[PDB]
Amino acid sequence: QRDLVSFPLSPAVRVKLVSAGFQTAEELLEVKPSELSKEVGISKAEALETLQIIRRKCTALELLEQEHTQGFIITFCSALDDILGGGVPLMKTTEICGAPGVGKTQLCMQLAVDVQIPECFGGVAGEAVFIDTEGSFMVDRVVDLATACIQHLQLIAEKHKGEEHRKALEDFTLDNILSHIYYFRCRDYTELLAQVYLLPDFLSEHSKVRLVIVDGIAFPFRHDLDDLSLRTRLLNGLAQQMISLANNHRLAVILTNQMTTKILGESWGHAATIRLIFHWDRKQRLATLYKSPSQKECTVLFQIKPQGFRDT
Amino acid sequence: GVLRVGLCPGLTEEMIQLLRSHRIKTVVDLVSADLEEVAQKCGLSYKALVALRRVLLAQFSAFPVNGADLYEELKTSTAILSTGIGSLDKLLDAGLYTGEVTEIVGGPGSGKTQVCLCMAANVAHGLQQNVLYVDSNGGLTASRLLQLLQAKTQDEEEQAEALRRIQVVHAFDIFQMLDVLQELRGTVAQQVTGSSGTVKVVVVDSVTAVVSPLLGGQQREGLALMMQLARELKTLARDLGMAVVVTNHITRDRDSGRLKPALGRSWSFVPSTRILLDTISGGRRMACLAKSSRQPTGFQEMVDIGTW
Amino acid sequence: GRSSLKEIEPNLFADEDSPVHGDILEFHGPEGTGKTEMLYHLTARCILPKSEGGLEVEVLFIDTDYHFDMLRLVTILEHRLSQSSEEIIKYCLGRFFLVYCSSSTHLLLTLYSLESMFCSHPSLCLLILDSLSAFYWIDRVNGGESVNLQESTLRKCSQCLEKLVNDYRLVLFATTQTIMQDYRPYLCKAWQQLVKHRMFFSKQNQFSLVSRCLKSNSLKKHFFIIGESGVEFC
Amino acid sequence: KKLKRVGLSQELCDRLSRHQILTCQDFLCLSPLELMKVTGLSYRGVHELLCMVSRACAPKMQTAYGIKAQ
Ligand SMILES: Nc1ncnc2c1ncn2[C@@H]1O[C@H](COP(=O)(O)OP(=O)(O)OP(=O)(O)O)[C@@H](O)[C@H]1O
Ligand SMILES: Nc1ncnc2c1ncn2[C@@H]1O[C@H](COP(=O)(O)OP(=O)(O)OP(=O)(O)O)[C@@H](O)[C@H]1O
Ligand SMILES: Nc1ncnc2c1ncn2[C@@H]1O[C@H](COP(=O)(O)OP(=O)(O)O)[C@@H](O)[C@H]1O
Ligand SMILES: [Mg+2]
Ligand SMILES: [Mg+2]
Ligand SMILES: [Mg+2]
Repeated sequence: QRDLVSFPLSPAVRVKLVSAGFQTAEELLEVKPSELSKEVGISKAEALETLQIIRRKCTALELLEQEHTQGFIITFCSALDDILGGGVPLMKTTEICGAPGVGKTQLCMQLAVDVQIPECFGGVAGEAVFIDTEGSFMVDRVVDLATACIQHLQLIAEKHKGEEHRKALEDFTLDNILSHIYYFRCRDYTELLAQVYLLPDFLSEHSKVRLVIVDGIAFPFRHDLDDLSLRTRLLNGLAQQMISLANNHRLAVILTNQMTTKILGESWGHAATIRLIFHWDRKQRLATLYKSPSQKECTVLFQIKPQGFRDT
Repeated sequence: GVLRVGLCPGLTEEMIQLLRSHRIKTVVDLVSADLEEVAQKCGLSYKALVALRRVLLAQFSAFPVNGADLYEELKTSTAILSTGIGSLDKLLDAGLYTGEVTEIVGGPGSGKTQVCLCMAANVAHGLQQNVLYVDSNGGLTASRLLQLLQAKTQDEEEQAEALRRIQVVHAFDIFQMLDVLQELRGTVAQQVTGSSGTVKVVVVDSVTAVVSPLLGGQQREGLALMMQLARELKTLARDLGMAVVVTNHITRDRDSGRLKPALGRSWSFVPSTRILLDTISGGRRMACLAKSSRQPTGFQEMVDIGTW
Repeated sequence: GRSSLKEIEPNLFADEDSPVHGDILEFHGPEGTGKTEMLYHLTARCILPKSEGGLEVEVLFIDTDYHFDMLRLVTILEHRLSQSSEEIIKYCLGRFFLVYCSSSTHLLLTLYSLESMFCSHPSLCLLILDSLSAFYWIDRVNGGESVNLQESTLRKCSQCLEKLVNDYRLVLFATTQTIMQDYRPYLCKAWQQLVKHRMFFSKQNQFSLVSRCLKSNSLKKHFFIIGESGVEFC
Repeated sequence: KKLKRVGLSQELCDRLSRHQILTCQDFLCLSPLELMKVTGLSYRGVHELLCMVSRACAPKMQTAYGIKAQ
């Protein structure tokens, strides 16, 4: 027996059904939509929708194999990759917290460039979606990072001579790289909510996208007279929606957060699967894995060069 | 509910139509009605109505069970499941009890997912019993499960077999969660005698993750949905006799500065057992009983995530 | 004959020496304040043998929270017995009855069917309803804006409970939950009009109990502790 | 942006205005359960309505190549 309150019916139709004596879904299985429309005072369309609603996995080994074949996204920082367990994983949410200037945006652009590295070189060969909330996204910097990555791949390819590396490097080009980055600019909380609502439809027809970036979880102007929009958004708007997006479409969601800057709601601390805090110590950048379900807490070094994120 | 053909023997279309014409539509109306007045109307035998009432009552009504019989059955059908952590087993008096709801409460990173995965690994390998893990926040990772397993045995084949005994489900909203739990209930209903499989532990990671966004405004639909989820968990635990672990957040009130669960007063009555996890590093957590029916509350001892 | 409320619990009902001819009492308070432990205390005082200071009368427990713990009651019985043994515990549990109800409609049907139970057990004098407010929110949501529709089944349950209490000179103990910000009544008036004695539970181990008697409006305060043996009044 | 221009029916627009819900911002700031209560639609219907309203509010997709191409 399945109680009617457990189904996503309209409240008015459920009340009408209960007033007519119906309690469980098993009692609505045989009734015809026309008969139901007269037994209780509802329209034909509502009866059909009600009947549709009423009528409507993998072990851990399969998931281990899936996460083995499915790769990680590298960031060209060896220590950060090692502490992360290989790189930014797929089917998870990763929040990068820290004060402004630590390098949260540079890592996002580096990952956008790095999600397109061909599989034969160990990459994922995917495309990126960049939802920019602050307007910090820059294209010339992405050109610099893409050129650096192409130089690196060319340098490695010499060892294997004429194997698949030759053919793979032909497609991996600056223009083809830049044509695989889809950019959205959400100016306010309403637009952000709308675009988060519309993302699944976009992805259903862009099955080659493997990385979604929300650079900015709370808008920078602050002094939010629109606190209600922030409350509704962080309320399931970017905890369940993005985890479902990451799992159904098998991609990685990266959220940037300026509010938490030291080692935005009491429930927002439980949202992201992984939390990395970027902070200054002794006038040098450090990355701390504050929260993670698979790696112990650790702190490592990193720095920013003209070629992008790199080790010290 | 609604009177229907085939609901119980002796129901005919003409009898149902007469009763409905006389404002008797449900079993509640029939059982609670003055059957003499109904019988003299509709040209229906009074004895037939009496038999119908008796059959419906005996069909849709719960019946009492003597305490001695219940003691006998529970003496053999109840089990304590070691969590794989010695100190936590000491807190719980040998660990989880089947047939009840156990909640683990704590802040972000307090060790709720770690405890859930430790229990999952210990059940899959130590007991070789199937586990169902309902992940709502992406916490479960297979590599962490294998890492925990390798600390128990170096046999690769046994590690793979253990990894095959854990089912993973994704449910990111309340309706998906309810569907998954009802599917599990139906599956157990089919496999009445199933023993080789027949998952015995259900972990629900962040019941809060799905419940919390249903609460807001003056509507009470969210409260009803949370209570329905509580009913689903309670029937899974008590009726089917399995251990049910649920993860929930913690909160602190502006005036009431003590620590408490996060889903409100009505939820506070739901769990039978509650373990609060607190921090003073990577490990070194403190655990205490915040709610129990067999022990005093407030006793705290230490647990280390790094070691286990 | 029927025992008095003073005999059942001489620490809370010192001035209730009159024999019971149909009495209804409510226990109210937040979670973990000892309501179910008080129910265990009364159950033990009833089902224990007269040799050990009990009344030896049967008890019916209706569990809508599914929180009843047989092990806890068994250990309480073992601690309260001078010569604890499995057979004596089994005899004591033979006077205890338990029913599980999953919904308000299910509870109403069970109440209608309990008429035969009460007829066939003349010694059954205590009726416990743990969390009468278990289905409040679901029924309220399914009723819509009409208060008559929200309370319909609980109103019928209250009328059936009144008839059961009056027909057989029973003592009814009903537990309710503090779900909305001392005492904020929320159940249907049909239930409210029946309550004669109300008790409020508070935490400080150390527990306190405030008794309001609507028959005379008298107010009283009591203190007690909970240990391995159950409740013990200070 | 008023909800009539989004593409909602007049009856639904009036039913919403009875609750002081008149713009896309007001509609979006409400949760699915609140919208289900206000509008009388089901969960999937409320989500279709949310998608309809957000298509009138969401920004336009661009490519990095297009941004570089000026
Ligand atoms: N492989 C590991 N070895 C040792 N310690 C680890 C390991 N992986 C994680 N940890 C520790 O466990 C912490 C993670 O705890 P856990 O995942 O149980 O959090 P939680 O309280 O359940 O969080 P949330 O409620 O947000 O899901 C990490 O911060 C680190 O302290
Ligand atoms: N063996 C024991 N020794 C000492 N104290 C105990 C023992 N067992 C239980 N307790 C204490 O007795 C309390 C009993 O309270 P209990 O949970 O029964 O209250 P309640 O009012 O029925 O709660 P709820 O509304 O949540 O069901 C326990 O919280 C614990 O504090
Ligand atoms: N071409 C470059 N070479 C080296 N460092 C750079 C270059 N461009 C920017 N940076 C440094 O990288 C940092 C980027 O910070 P940013 O990504 O904006 O952090 P956040 O995202 O936290 O605001 C700047 O503080 C700047 O000093
Ligand atoms: Mg930036
Ligand atoms: Mg977790
Ligand atoms: Mg209790």
